[PDB]
Order: sequence, then C-alpha cells, then structure tokens
Amino acid sequence: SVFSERTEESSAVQYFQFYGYLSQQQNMMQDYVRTGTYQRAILQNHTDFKDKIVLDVGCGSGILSFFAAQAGARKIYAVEASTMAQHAEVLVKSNNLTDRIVVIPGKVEEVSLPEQVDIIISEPMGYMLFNERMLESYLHAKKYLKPSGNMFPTIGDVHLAPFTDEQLYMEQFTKANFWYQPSFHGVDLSALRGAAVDEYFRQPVVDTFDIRILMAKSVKYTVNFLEAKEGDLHRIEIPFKFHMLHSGLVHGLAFWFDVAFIGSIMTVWLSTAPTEPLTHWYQVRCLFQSPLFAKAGDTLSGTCLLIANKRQSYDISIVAQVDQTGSKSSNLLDLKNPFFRY
Amino acid sequence: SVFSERTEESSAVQYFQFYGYLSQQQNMMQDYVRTGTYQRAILQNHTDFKDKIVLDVGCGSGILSFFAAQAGARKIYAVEASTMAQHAEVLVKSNNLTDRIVVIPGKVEEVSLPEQVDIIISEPMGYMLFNERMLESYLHAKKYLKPSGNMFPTIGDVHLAPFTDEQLYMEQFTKANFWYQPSFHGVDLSALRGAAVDEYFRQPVVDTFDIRILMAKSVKYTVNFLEAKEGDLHRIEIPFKFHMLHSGLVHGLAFWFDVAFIGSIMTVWLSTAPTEPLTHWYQVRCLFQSPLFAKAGDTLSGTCLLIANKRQSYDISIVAQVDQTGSKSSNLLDLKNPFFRY
Ligand SMILES: Nc1ncnc2c1ncn2[C@@H]1O[C@H](CN(CCCNc2ccccn2)CC[C@H](N)C(=O)O)[C@@H](O)[C@H]1O
Ligand SMILES: Nc1ncnc2c1ncn2[C@@H]1O[C@H](CN(CCCNc2ccccn2)CC[C@H](N)C(=O)O)[C@@H](O)[C@H]1O
Repeated sequence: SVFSERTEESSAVQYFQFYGYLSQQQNMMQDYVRTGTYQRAILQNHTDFKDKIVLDVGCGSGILSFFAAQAGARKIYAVEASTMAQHAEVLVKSNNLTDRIVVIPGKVEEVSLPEQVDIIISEPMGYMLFNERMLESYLHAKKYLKPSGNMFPTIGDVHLAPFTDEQLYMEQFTKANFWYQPSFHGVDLSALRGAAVDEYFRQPVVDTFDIRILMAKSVKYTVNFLEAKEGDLHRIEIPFKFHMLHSGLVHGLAFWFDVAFIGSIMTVWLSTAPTEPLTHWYQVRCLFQSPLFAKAGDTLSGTCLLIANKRQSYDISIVAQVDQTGSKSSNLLDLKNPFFRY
Repeated sequence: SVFSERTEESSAVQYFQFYGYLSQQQNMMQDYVRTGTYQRAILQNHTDFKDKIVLDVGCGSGILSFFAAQAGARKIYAVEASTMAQHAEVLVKSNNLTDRIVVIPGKVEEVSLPEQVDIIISEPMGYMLFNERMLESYLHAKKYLKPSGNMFPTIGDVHLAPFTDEQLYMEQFTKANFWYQPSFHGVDLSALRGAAVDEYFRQPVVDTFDIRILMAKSVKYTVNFLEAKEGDLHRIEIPFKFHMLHSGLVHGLAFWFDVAFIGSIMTVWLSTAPTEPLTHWYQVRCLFQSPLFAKAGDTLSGTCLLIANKRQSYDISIVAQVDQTGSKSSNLLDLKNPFFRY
C-alpha cells in the first residue's frame, strides 16, 4: 500500500505500538483545549453532521466519532491501525452506539469502506503540523470523499518567525561543548566536537516561550486540505522575508500552527500559537548553529524546505540571510528526534 | 547469526539507532560511578592488561579501550554494532592509537577476530542487569577467549528485596481512574478502567527510593561470567525466601545489581544498590497486583522467573506468598517497556 511504500517497517511498528497504549490516549484527552475545541467545532456545526456519513481517520479512543454521533451523524466509519481499535470498540458498545459507529481496524490506505462519505474528520497534526506524516493519510482518505464533501479540519496555517533566546542557545551549545575536552579520564574527545554540535543542533526544540522573544511578525503558509494531494506533502517549500522589528541576534526560527474547521454555521479555529493557551503541540524552535545579527528595519530572507523521509518525519533545511549585510546561515534539522524541553 | 535468530529485526533497528547518538554516550560518560569504577578496575589491575590482547565488546565511544591502552595493552579489538563505531575510529586516530586499537564495526556474533584474546572487557549491564540481553553477547564473545583468560566484569549479582510504598501503589489506581468517568465530554469511559489498570501494572518502575522502604535483606542471584553459557540467560529462575525485618504491607519487589572486576591485584566492585550513590541504572521496582501483609519474622517466599523474548528483553513473572498465613500474590511485567518515574 501507499503507507508501506513510504514507511520503513521498524518506524511503523514503533509508531503504532506507541499509540496502542491507554496512558498515551489519557495524556492526549487531557489536552482540554484540543478536545474542547474539536467538540465545539463539530457540535456547533451540527448541520454538517446531521444524518450524514462520516469517516474518522485514525480514531484512536474514538472520541471524535462520539462527537460526530452527538451532532446527529447517521453513520460513522472509524478507521484505526493500532490496537487502540479494540478499546474503541469497547467504548462504542458501552455507550450504546453500535448502530452509529463502525470501527474498522487497519490503515486508511489499506482498508475497504462500503460507501463514500459526506465528511472526513481527523486529528492528523504532529509537531510543526507535519511531523508523523499523518496529513498524507488524511489526504489519501479523500478517495472516499463524495464530490463537495467537507474536511475537518479544513485548512492549516503554519506560522514562522525569527526569535532571540540566548539562554536556549547557550544551553544547547554548552551541552555540545562537553566534547571539547582534551583529557576526559585521560582521553582527548575534541575531534568529535563538531559531530556533537551537529547532533545537538539538528534537534528541534519543543516547548513554549514568551512572544517577547520574536523579532518580526510571523510569515504564514497555508495548506488547504480540501485541495491538496498527498504528493504535495513530500516536499514543502516555504519562502520567507521578515522585516525586523528589533535589533539583536537571531538564534533561529519559531514554528506554530493553526487549523480551521470551516463549517456551514461558523468557522472554529484551533491554535497552537504562543499568544494562545498552551496545547500538547507546544511550539517548535529550530536553532541556528551560528546566530545572525540584524538591525531593526533589516530584512531576513530565505527558505525553509521540508523533505519527507521514510521514518514518518521530515528533514528540515533552513537557509536564511540578512540582506543588508550578506550574513548567511544554513541549517539541517531532524524533526524525528526533537528535544522536549518542557 | 546467533544475534539475528534471538532478535526481531525491528527491535534491533531501534536499539542500535538509540546507541548511535553522541548524547547518549555523553550521558553515560557523565555517570562518574560507572566511568571512574571501570577506569579504576582496569588501571589498578595493570598486570592483567600489560602487553596483553584485549577484546572490548560493544565499545561504544571507545572509552574502555582507552583505559586498556592506559594500562599497557599490546592490542585491543573494539567491536561495535551501531554508527558509534565511526566516531570510535575518529577517537582512535586523534589519540594516536591506530597501531594498538582496532575498531571493528558490526555485531560480535557476526564479525571475525584475527586472534584469541587474554581478557574481555565490556559494559553489558542493562536495567535489572539483564535488560537489553547484552550479557548474552558478552558470553558469546568467550569463543575468542584463551584458556584461563579473564572477563571484566567477572561476576554479576542481582539483588531482590521486598518493599512497601503505599503512594506508588495508589498512583496506579489514581492514574487509571481517569477512565472512571460517566461523561467525559458526553462519553462514558468507564469500561476501560480495568484495562488501564492492567496496563500500568505490567510496567516495572525505574527510579530510586529511600532504603527505609525495604522490608528484608536482599536475596542474591549470581551469574559467574567466566563459567556461564549464553543459554543460561534464556530462562532465569530466582527463588527467594525473605525473612521479614519489619511488619507491614508488601507492595512488590525491588531490584538492583552489583558487578565485580576480579583482577590479579584486587577486586573492584561497581554497585547500583540504593545504599550507594545513584547511577544511570537507578533501581527497578515491580509491583504485586495485591499487597501482602507480613509480620516481622515471617517468611515471604516465591519465584521471580525471567523469560527472554525477541524484543531484547524479558517477560517477568513474580509469584510470592506469606508462608505463615497463606496469602498469595503474583504479577506479570514486560521489562522492555519500563515506566521512568525519576
Ligand atoms: N494510516 C493510519 N491509518 C489509521 N490510523 C492511523 C494512521 N496513522 C495514524 N493513525 C492513528 O491515528 C491516531 C492518531 N491520533 C492523533 C495523534 C496526534 N498527535 C500529536 C498531538 C499532540 C502533540 C503531538 N502529536 C488520533 C487522535 C484521535 N482522534 C483520538 O482522539 O485519539 C493514532 O491512534 C494513530 O495510530
Ligand atoms: N551484539 C553487539 N555487537 C556489537 N556491539 C553491541 C552489541 N550489543 C550492544 N552493542 C553495543 O554495546 C554498547 C553498549 N554500551 C553500554 C550501554 C548500556 N548502558 C545502560 C545504562 C543504563 C541503562 C541502560 N543501559 C557500551 C558502553 C561502552 N563501554 C562505552 O564506553 O561507551 C552500544 O554502543 C551498543 O550498540
């Protein structure tokens, strides 16, 4: 299938094993912004579910299918590839909804559905939106979507902005400088310093931060899920031109995302911005190995390039430049191995 | 080879991926009990290394080979299966030891050595000693050992003791009681509470504790690495009869280990006991499903049976009983998926 065609088997095993655990499900359900926002988007747009056929892609514990049933769906097919599917079936029986919610075990790329659906619901967003590469499964599920069917979420906005954070930079730099040691128990480690710094600087930093560290207004990059094809997510190129509002050192770029549920009654937004209550997606910063100095009024321009890999993640290229001085920075980051600083 | 026949390939991929990172190596090197004890055991037994042939099994960064070089080894073969081997080679060159230390990439079960060795060194201990199943690679490397050759470490002692920890025991039900809710956003979750409880009790708990919670002297189970076969580790049966030193409720068993480097000059001990400074092995606790009351002077008897699996770990089966009252408890735990509580 398309899933095994883009996924190393060891990565898939670890991934689905991880999501089979009830403790993980408990952790995600306790993100109240996330669960309450999903419920609000589905229930306040009840007309998009009343007597309709719905597909829930990666239903996990099944919570979104319960929301869809509460809003009046006639039938919901809930597709889930991990052993969580078994737990989801247990809940469907204990809540007396077997006439409404049909759990289908398997990958959405591999299963067979009996009919086309009026609406697709899912929670396919990983860190930085794109990590885990579940957006591609979500878009693949459009083969089951009737013409003029809807998607929940409907669109995704990624935000990027340059930041300054000397304490974060020094934390990572001093960790790497352990390898500057010429006599660690009598041994010279310093030939590996460059390797160690590379290793540490490829790790995107998952945590939250004050918005005072941002040095420019965010640039926005939009994926419309009603219109994107899976192959659009293999290579994601985000050009950027920042107009610097503060002078100082740019230590890297900060990423967050909002998704929008564009319903017939209202549009509901779920935001992981640092100006909004905290979610289990936090925010993500990519550090430059060498920061760039900039003056207020300067322009920081460049490209953020995401290349999908077979470990369900992305290789990140950030190339950036201060136009007024020609100072340049090039960075390669490994989204699969984040540093959870929370 | 022997390694691929006892190991699912998906597990081996994750294992070697994990040890490929410089940050893990750094974390291990910063454990001063571990590094300083290995150095001291090798250097203080210099006549066991002077002009000798040494094999280093799972050399990682190379640090123990450098210790063997400090002590005067004529030739050191350093075998390493992860990408860490490439960093090890860089260190061998930058420390001017290319004529004495030969890095061999690959699994010790698969590579070829050019000659027999006088002494084997390694750090094959995982949590509870046996986790990761690296001791079997250690023992397998005795195919390369000369008659009357030595092993460093030479012996391993696993210790078991019963403990009381009412807060730890209760934490499991408090976590699982998140599911005991009839209307989580409209959904009755209660039918999964039992499953959640079962899930939390299969997890051994990796952390430290005050020694006041131990209710008896430890029972010791010894593996003599000079005389053990690989097959001795496939099924590890540890009988116990504890003589209770304190009265109270027994919540489970606590595990730690010591190893001994028995050299010609002296024996050096590396201990992970809770009475000793803390190491990155911490300690391990396995809960009983039901606590057992015991009075001081009673005997708590039973068996801890460790069964090797293909995930490089062990299924742990614990049966215990208070002899004077007939009260019985068991548990079954999966050592590959511990809960890091520290
Ligand atoms: N090809 C596929 N076919 C079928 N099923 C798939 C496929 N791929 C993945 N799955 C499942 O989709 C579930 C993913 N979860 C979302 C995880 C969100 N990730 C985050 C969140 C915050 C921070 C970081 N990461 C769904 C949530 C669900 N609505 C619920 O409420 O539980 C997991 O069960 C996965 O196994
Ligand atoms: N069949 C095999 N063939 C070849 N190589 C193998 C095989 N199997 C494993 N390896 C390597 O052995 C290394 C293991 N490390 C020890 C790490 C375990 N320590 C802990 C501590 C706490 C909790 C868990 N674990 C050696 C450290 C070395 N002395 C140094 O100085 O770094 C890793 O590089 C492994 O890839």
